[PDB]
Parts: sequence; C-alpha cells; structure tokens
Amino acid sequence: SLTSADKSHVRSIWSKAGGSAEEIGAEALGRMLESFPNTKTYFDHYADLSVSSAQVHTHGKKIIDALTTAVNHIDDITGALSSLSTLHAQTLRVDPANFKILSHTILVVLALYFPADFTPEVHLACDKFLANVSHALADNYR
Amino acid sequence: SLTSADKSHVRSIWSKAGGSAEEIGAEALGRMLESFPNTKTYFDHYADLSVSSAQVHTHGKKIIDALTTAVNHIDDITGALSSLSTLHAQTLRVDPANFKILSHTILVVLALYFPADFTPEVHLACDKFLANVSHALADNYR
Amino acid sequence: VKWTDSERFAITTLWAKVDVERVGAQALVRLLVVYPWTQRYFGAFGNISDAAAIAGNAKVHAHGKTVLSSVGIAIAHMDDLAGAFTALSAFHSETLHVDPDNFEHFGDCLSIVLAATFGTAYTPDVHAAWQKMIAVIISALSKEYH
Amino acid sequence: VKWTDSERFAITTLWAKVDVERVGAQALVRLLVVYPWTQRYFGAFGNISDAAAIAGNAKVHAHGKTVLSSVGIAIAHMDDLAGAFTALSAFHSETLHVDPDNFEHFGDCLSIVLAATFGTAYTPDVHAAWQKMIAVIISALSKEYH
Ligand code: HEM
Ligand code: HEM
Ligand code: HEM
Ligand code: HEM
Repeated sequence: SLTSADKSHVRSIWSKAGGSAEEIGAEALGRMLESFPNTKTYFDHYADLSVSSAQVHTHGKKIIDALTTAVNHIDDITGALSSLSTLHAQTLRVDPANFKILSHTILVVLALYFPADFTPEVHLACDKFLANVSHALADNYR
Repeated sequence: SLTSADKSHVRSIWSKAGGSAEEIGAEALGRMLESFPNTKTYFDHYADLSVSSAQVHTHGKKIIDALTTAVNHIDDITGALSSLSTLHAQTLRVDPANFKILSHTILVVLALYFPADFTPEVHLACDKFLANVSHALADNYR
Repeated sequence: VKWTDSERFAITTLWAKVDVERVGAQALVRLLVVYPWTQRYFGAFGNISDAAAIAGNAKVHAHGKTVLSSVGIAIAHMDDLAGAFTALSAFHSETLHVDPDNFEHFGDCLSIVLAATFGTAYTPDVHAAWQKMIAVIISALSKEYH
Repeated sequence: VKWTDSERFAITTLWAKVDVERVGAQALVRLLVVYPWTQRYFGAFGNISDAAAIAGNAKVHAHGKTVLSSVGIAIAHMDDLAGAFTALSAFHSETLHVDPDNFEHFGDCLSIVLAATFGTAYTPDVHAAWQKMIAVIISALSKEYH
C-alpha cells in the first residue's frame, strides 16, 4: 500500500505535471507505441501514432486526466478506476500485460520533463502508485 | 477479487487436499527447488532439498498450513498473511519474484494428486487465490 | 542449450505416452479459462467465452492438437529450437501480436496438464526436465520480438 | 539481432555524451531504492537500507560505473551480445542467483535516467532504440539461466 510519504510524493509530482496533461499524455502514449511496438495493434484505428498526431493528443489527455482522478482519490484507486477496468477488459479487450508498459513510459516522461522533482523516492512512490493503478485496471479481467 | 464461486472452488479443492499437508507441501517445495533451481540458495541451509528430506517435509507442512489458514480467512488474505509478508521481506529477504514460482508448483501438485477435482474452473479459482496470496506476501516489500 | 542424457530421455519417454489430442485440448482449454483475455487472440473459434463452451469447442480441440504437434517438433529440434522456430516466433509477434507473457501462461498450463495426466510418473526430475523444455520453447517463441 | 543504421547511430551518438559515472550511479541508486529487495544481492556495499545512504554510498557509485562500462561493452558487441555476455550471464545466474526480472527493473531505471539526463534529446525514436538495446542486454544476461 502507499504510505502517507508515498502519497505526498505522488501528489507533488502530479501537481507539477497535471497542467501539461495533453503534452505529457501524448509523449507517454506515443512512446509506448514506438518503444513497445506490440502495443500498436490497439491503436491501429488511428491514422497517426506519432506524438504530433491529434488523436494521440486527445487520447493522451484522457489517460493523464484519468490518472489525475486517481491521484485525487488516492485512498481508493479501485473505486476510481473500476469502470475503466471493465472497459479495458470487456470492450477494448486490452491484454493486461500491457498496463506495465504504459506505466513505464509515464515514468520515463515524468523523468524527462521534471528531472529534479523525480528523485529516487518520488520514482518509488510513483512506481507503487502506477502498479496500484495497473492492479486496479487488471482486477475485472477474470 | 475472488468471487463466491471462486472461494467455493478453492475451499473445495483445499478440503480434499489439506489432509495431505506434509506430502503435498514437500512435493511443491521439492519441485520448486528442482524445477526452478534459482530458488535453492534460499534453502541452502538444508542438507537435503529432495522430496524425502525431513527438513523439506517439515517446511512443506508449514507452507500448506499457512495456505489453509488463508483459505479459512479467504475474505481477508492480507490480514492473514501480513506477518508472513514482513518475515519474508525483512528477515528472510526472499526476492518476491519467487512467490509465483511456488504458486505454480502448488498448482502442479494439486493437479497431480487431484486431477478430477482440479478442473479448469478450479484451476482458475486456485490461480486467482495464490495470486492474491502472493500479492499479499509482496505487500510489505516497499 | 545443453541437455543431459537423463533430461533427453525424460522428455522423449514421457512424450512417447502423450496423447497430443487430449493433452493439447486440455492445455489450451486451461489457457482460455484461466487467462481469459487470451480469448481475444482466437476470434476465429467462435464462442469461447465460458468454460463449458471452451471445453466442448471442436476448434479449440483441433488447435490444441496443432500446438502439441509443434511441441513434438520442438522436441525433434531440441538442440536447435531458436532456429527451427524462427517463422513461428515471427508469426506470433508480427501477425498476431501475442504478448510473450502468454507463452509462459501456456507453458504453465501444459506442465499442469502433464501432471494431471501422468500423476506420480511426473516425478520432480521429469517435471524439471519438462520445465526446461518449456522454457526453451518459450524463449524460442519470444526471440523474434527483438 | 538486426539493427537499422538509424538505431545504430541513435545509440552510439547518445552514448558519446553519457557520463558513465553520473548515469551509472543514478541508475543503480534507483534500482536499490525503487526495488529495495535488490539490496540483498549487494551485501558487500555496507549500509544501503535507505535512500540518502544509498545515494551517498561510494561503493554504489563505483559499482554503477562498472555496470555502465559493461553497457559500453554491450554496445561494442551489439551484433554478438548473447555471445560476448556468456560469462557475465553465467556469473549472474550461478554465482549470484539474480532473478532475471531484476534485469528489467535495472533496464527501466537506466532508461529513466537517460530521459532525466537528456530531456527532449531523448526523443521517442532515440528512446525506442535504447529500449531495444536494453532488451538485448536483458536477453543476453538472462540466457545462461537455461
Ligand atoms: C495507466 C494505464 C491506463 C489508463 C489510465 C488508461 C485510460 C484510458 C481511458 C480514460 C480511456 C477512455 C478514453 C475516452 O473516453 O475517450 C481509455 C481508452 C483506451 N485504452 Fe487505455 N488506459 C491505460 C492503459 C492502456 C493500455 C496499456 C492500452 C493498450 C496497450 C490501452 C488501450 C486503450 C484503448 C485502445 C482505448 C480506446 C481509445 C480510443 O478508442 O481511441 N489502455 N484508456
Ligand atoms: C505461497 C507462498 C509462500 C508461503 C505460504 C510461505 C510460507 C512460509 C512459512 C509459514 C514460513 C515459516 C515456517 C516456520 O515458522 O518455521 C516460511 C519460511 C520460509 N520461506 Fe516461505 N512461503 C512462501 C513462499 C516462499 C518462497 C517463494 C521462498 C523462496 C523461494 C520462501 C522461502 C522461505 C524460507 C527460506 C523460509 C525460512 C524456512 C526455514 O528456515 O527453514 N518462501 N514460509
Ligand atoms: C507456447 C507455445 C505455443 C506454441 C508452441 C504455439 C504454436 C502455434 C502453431 C504451430 C500455430 C499454427 C501456426 C501456423 O499456422 O503455421 C499457432 C497458431 C496460433 N497461435 Fe500459437 N503457440 C503457442 C502459444 C500461443 C499463445 C500463448 C497464443 C495466444 C495467447 C497463441 C495464439 C495463436 C493464434 C491466434 C494462432 C492462429 C490460430 C488460428 O488459426 O486462428 N499461441 N500457434
Ligand atoms: C542489467 C544489466 C546488468 C549489467 C549490465 C550488470 C553487470 C555487472 C558487471 C559488469 C559486474 C562486475 C562483474 C565482474 O566482476 O566480472 C556485475 C557484478 C554484480 N552484479 Fe550486475 N549487472 C546487471 C544487473 C544486475 C542486477 C539487476 C543485480 C541484482 C539485482 C546484479 C547484481 C550484481 C552483483 C551482486 C554483482 C557483484 C557485485 C559486488 O562486487 O559485490 N546485477 N554486474
């Protein structure tokens, strides 16, 4: 579970980044698609998978906004994300092995854009937080 | 989370096997050590790692008894196993990647000894249940 | 990979008693039930959304047998499998986009089935050799990802 | 592994600006803090039980630099790494018993550090090439497990 110190660290880095939701989310999504190309089949309906893609921008903002909501309901990530879990499991049919991939590219992007804020302990906190988010999104799969 | 149908299935197969705690646990531990030999360093203090080893028998019974306790407190696996989590994390220093390995050899042994009881749905239930046990044991690691 | 003679023999002898139909059906059935998101990858099979439907599905049966015959082929190429499986790897990556975590789910299902099928004949040493064989298969199928 | 010229160049050019000291220390620091059970494997380093102690530890620093120089060596053998790393793989398996999941924790730390170090120069394409390089390193280090 996230400790109080973890949640402070997550709220801190997210407060610093949430204003760039679209840019951050497009970088993270874009990077998932290019660095882990087995993910591209999920977004094969988009004409452009690049960071400048308007569809990648729109969807990237959705991802970061959903995480912001989780950060604001950090004591119950399960309830915040259970609807999205159903969606990814039943409608989108996303293999849940992919959740850690987007979690990783999110961390990369946070490092890239806020290197002084993303200290080792903040990374730890943010890694626990995205594992919790991923565990939550995986919960309805079986 | 485990559904009611999952918990019935777990209690069923465990009711059928719990009487053979020692034999079952020695097979599962023995098999972990031989099939996944990167685990042997954790039990390097034992003179014999074979299924007939008296130390493997004593410890195998402990493992199966701890799982039995979890099966009997199946609505709160976290509270049942938090002490063991601390122990594996702080005292034993077991890398938590190993938890899925013993989970798998437990499933193998259940299949082997109760093939007609270990139907696909029971396997599903028991796989969810041991993932939950593993997630619980991993909880105090960071 | 380097094999001991005992590993070699454990594998080929067990294999000589494997019904590739029953074992292959049962392994694939378990994959589809225990890891039900893998059902996405098998759209061609029709209704595989629940356990009784998966288990009675004749296309699940035929495909399990195909997977197990390919296992047979891996055994025949057990000294050169990375190479023998190049197309099959490439096929699972580039055409199907299977996350390779699913290869070990399948391996686990297969080992579980062999235990159920063989009982006490699936001794710890024979299990260990089969886990090594499965690990080699997994590694070969995961290779043409990079 | 097959490399494009663009991948080749992305890697060697980024590498020409890497401070193996600062990047190697920071990657290892992150490994020890974010995955704190890896601390068990590094008993020789003394007190590495908390973040400020890990980060100020001169043995953590020296060892991070060693890991990054080995990364340098992988780059120099990027067409034959499975082979070049055989002893190093064998060493991590048979002497140290490192679970190979930890190789990807380390890879992730390294990519994170390169992003922090390089900022916008770590473009998606350069990140993709580096992830491929890390995946090759991981695969090479995991190989002498079977
Ligand atoms: C932190 C993890 C994740 C979060 C927070 C997240 C969030 C979301 C949200 C909020 C939507 C709905 C957007 C809308 O209403 O328009 C969505 C859709 C989607 N997600 Fe995710 N997701 C995550 C992981 C993944 C992964 C790993 C994949 C695939 C590799 C994936 C694939 C999709 C797809 C295909 C859609 C439909 C998007 C579209 O049609 O344009 N998601 N996700
Ligand atoms: C389902 C997962 C697991 C359960 C339920 C379990 C349970 C236990 C229990 C109850 C004990 C204490 C026994 C006593 O008081 O004498 C224990 C000790 C131990 N566990 Fe586990 N454990 C699990 C997984 C693992 C794994 C995966 C490893 C290593 C690969 C491991 C290594 C140990 C070791 C080294 C000890 C000390 C045993 C001794 O000193 O003889 N455990 N475990
Ligand atoms: C681990 C061992 C596995 C082996 C040995 C194996 C082998 C095979 C073979 C031999 C074929 C026939 C290919 C051809 O036509 O040339 C095949 C097809 C296929 N495999 Fe696998 N496979 C494995 C795991 C998986 C997993 C885990 C998935 C998905 C979760 C998967 C999905 C498929 C699909 C979708 C096809 C095409 C089936 C169709 O006809 O509709 N495989 N596989
Ligand atoms: C992923 C890339 C990694 C590389 C490239 C790497 C490379 C190296 C190298 C070059 C050495 C020096 C070996 C020698 O003396 O010949 C070494 C030592 C070592 N590595 Fe790694 N390693 C990696 C990951 C890991 C991980 C993840 C762990 C543990 C979690 C680990 C644990 C060790 C230990 C314990 C030593 C001995 C250190 C000592 O002097 O006390 N390594 N490694």
